[PDB]
Amino acid sequence: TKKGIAIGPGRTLY
Amino acid sequence: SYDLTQPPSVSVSPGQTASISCSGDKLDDKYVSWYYQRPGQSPVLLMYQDFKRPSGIPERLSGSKSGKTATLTISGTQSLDEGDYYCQAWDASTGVSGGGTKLTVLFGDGTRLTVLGQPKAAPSVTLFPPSSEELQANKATLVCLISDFYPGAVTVAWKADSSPVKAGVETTTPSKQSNNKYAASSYLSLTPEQWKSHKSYSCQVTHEGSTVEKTVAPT
Amino acid sequence: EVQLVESGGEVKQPGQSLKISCKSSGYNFLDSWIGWVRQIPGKGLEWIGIIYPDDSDAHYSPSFEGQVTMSVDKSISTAYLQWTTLQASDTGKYFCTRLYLFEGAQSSNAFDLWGQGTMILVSSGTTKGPSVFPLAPSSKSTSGGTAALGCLVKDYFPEPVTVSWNSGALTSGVHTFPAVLQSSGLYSLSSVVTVPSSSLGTQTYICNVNHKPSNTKVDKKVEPKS
Repeated sequence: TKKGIAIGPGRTLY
Repeated sequence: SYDLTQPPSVSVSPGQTASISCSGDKLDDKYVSWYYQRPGQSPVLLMYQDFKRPSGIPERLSGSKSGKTATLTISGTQSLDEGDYYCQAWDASTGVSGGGTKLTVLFGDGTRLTVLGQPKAAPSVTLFPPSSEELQANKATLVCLISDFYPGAVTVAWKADSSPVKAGVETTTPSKQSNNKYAASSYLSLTPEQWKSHKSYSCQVTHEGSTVEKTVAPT
Repeated sequence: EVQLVESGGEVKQPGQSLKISCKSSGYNFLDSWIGWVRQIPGKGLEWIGIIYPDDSDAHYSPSFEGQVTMSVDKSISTAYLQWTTLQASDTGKYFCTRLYLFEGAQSSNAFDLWGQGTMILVSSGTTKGPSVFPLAPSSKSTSGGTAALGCLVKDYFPEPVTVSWNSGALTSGVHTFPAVLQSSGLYSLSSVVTVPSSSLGTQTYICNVNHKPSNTKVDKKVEPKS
């Protein structure tokens, strides 16, 4: 979603 | 959570390439972003996802990462490149008792970039003793004026007689003068009694490892 | 245009409440996280927290949690940071920023938009005009030909003060330094003039200091010692 936050490769929240 | 370590300072000659490091325990698997900030201004995004430049950022600026270290590289450096550079990353973890993932934005302590655009110039130091007016007001302030130096960075040490004195000392960050060189000021607050009881007070300035000092004593 | 505009700077007393704002425009306010960062003058960037406007989901820095509260008013595209009780340690420039989600080959985020910052000074100091003391002429160029003289502008609050010489008639060779903040909570600065030593016995030097907050205006003649 648009709320997504990608911390690093293969690791995204929301 | 993990700390992001950056060199507090990086110096470079105009036209040459400057590299700024950023180290952190989880950086090897965490995307790093970089920001630029000119004194008194707001930060500006320079790089994200380790190596991606947002629109408008020049190709001479590149970002990379090896192991737990991210690096911002500025080629063809120019005087205007001076300022602070901050790296940034994230941390994510879920509390032992639940509550969903908790996010943390991490910032490096920043790196001040200096671009050596002119010859090194030693500082001139002028030390002013307390004015008769201030003394008659039961106060005393020694003023150490530092000028005409380059690069713009110095450290100041005060001495009461021969002993170091750190209490009551305040120093400004070097400001550019009309002639493009730098100036700085340092103050030592004392009581009239202290001023009168010591044989002298000194202001010793260190610029690029070399010292210049001035001494004053009660009239 | 796409931007974040923050509320005006303020001087507050410890113990007082405070709420600062950040008005967003130029993009869909509800869909991008808003971050808050503090920067103490001369120091680095410190993360405060992030909040998602659409649902107010929030993540705080342990350093600021329970000390400040993030909120948003969706109807007016505004994000706020509020304190119930201020402390001197809350002093600093507060920035709001937008976390952009770059939808490229691989997704990633970065704070691409930043507000101009809101300077918050928490001090118990009262508005006070400075005392102006002369800094009598002292050799500068190894007793060769130039001398340095100036004015010490001591103990004022808050910033700033303006310094002129000879009512604005003298501008060449003048340098007014940034102020220092002493342990007393009051500021001090100096303005120095580099002049020919041969003028010390003919030319007049008067520094005009103006501190608008206290309605303080002072003219100080700077003469050679003795």
